[PDB]
Amino acid sequence: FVNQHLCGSHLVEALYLVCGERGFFYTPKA
Amino acid sequence: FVNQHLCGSHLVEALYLVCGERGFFYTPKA
Amino acid sequence: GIVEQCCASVCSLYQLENYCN
Amino acid sequence: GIVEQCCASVCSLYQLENYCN
Repeated sequence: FVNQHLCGSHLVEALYLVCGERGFFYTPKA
Repeated sequence: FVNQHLCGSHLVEALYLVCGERGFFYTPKA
Repeated sequence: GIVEQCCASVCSLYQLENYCN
Repeated sequence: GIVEQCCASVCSLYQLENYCN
């Protein structure tokens, strides 16, 4: 599911599912 | 919408909407 | 952490904004 | 950044995992 254009909430969703219990950082403007 | 129990994707969604262009860090196990 | 403060107990805008960059 | 690499252009698992803690 990750090899596409992921924008807005859909990108945040992908990070949440891929990173799981590790969590993630979402920094859009850098 | 933020003054409730926010779990899993719903908490990530809340951070995305509140933080906007600033982005956020999601660290569940610390 | 955010799960204890916003999932296990009731979240607040103060808590969420602590996690914006 | 992640928006240029995963929104504006096609994302990859390598890119996404760069942003996990």
